[PDB]
Amino acid sequence: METVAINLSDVDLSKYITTIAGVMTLSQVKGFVRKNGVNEAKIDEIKNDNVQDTAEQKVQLLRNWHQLHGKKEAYDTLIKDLKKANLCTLAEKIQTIILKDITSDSENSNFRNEIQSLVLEHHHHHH
Repeated sequence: METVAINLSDVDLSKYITTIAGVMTLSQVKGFVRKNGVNEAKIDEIKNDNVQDTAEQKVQLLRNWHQLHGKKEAYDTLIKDLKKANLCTLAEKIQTIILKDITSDSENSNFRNEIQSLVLEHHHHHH
């Protein structure tokens, strides 16, 4: 009957770009955005600007690619492309980040904001 058709339509690709670069590297994220239609000249400025800096530069390149797409199923482009950019490693760590967002109803603690703390009242059906 059509089988499961995925459910990450509201991935909201934009907040995981920072938490993702944390586990990613500077050379890894580099070949990523550059190998995703993010303009090679653009990464050129972001390359010499920090030849030896992996602090925030990680979210600088990743974020530059986020504004590129940002629309629908953008999360599928970050994972599928991360594997097509000769990496097959960055898309894994980030895979766990998003998996926690949707699965943050037990191993997380950011749902009852300005209401209480646990989970039950503000919700859709789960207790």
